[PDB]
Amino acid sequence: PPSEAQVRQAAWIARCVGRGGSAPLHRDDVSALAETLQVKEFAPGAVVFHADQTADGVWIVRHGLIELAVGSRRRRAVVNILHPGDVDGDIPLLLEMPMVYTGRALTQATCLFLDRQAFERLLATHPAIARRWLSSVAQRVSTAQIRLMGMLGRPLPAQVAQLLLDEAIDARIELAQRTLAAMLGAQRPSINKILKEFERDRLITVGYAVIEITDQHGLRARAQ
Ligand SMILES: [Cl-]
Repeated sequence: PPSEAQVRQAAWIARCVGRGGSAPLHRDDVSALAETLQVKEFAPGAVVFHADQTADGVWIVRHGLIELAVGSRRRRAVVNILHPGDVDGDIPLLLEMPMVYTGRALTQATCLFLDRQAFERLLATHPAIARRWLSSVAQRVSTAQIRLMGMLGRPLPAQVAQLLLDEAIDARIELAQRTLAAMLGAQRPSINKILKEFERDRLITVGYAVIEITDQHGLRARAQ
């Protein structure tokens, strides 16, 4: 199974994925680039890109969900989920680093692919796209850095509160408790105890696979 450190590392690297306002390409530009971007379709379970391999280029999700995970297929830990509009591959390429997690289609999915040659050509010939990419990279890694900074030295319950608030999409968190624990350098039983307490105080609801935030203001106060 992947070590806690491998899971922690992959999960925080996966928090630098481009999304919404932070995405490196404007939607208008993704459209204009149709003859450069390759359309790639994935059945559920199919690999988009492998861990420990150099990025073949930049991936953009057009529809479906891509799971990001570490560990062998059997002992898999999911560290993040890419939604439509999300972009990955570009920061590792800029760091000259291999991917540290595997992306697998969760649902049927379609991804646009910008190969590394096309990427280099694009930045070299379209200064406006390059300039936006620069602000995007800065925004994405700085946002991750700010989340980490804010949790240092804080008691574990406050860290879990903050992590939940930051992870939430439409007030829902669908990550495993083992992964949440690894992100905080903690053990699953510790996270579970804190989640039970938050549940008793009516801050969250913990279903089978999902945590829902039921009182955001109350949870913010626990984050300190
Ligand atoms: Cl996998």
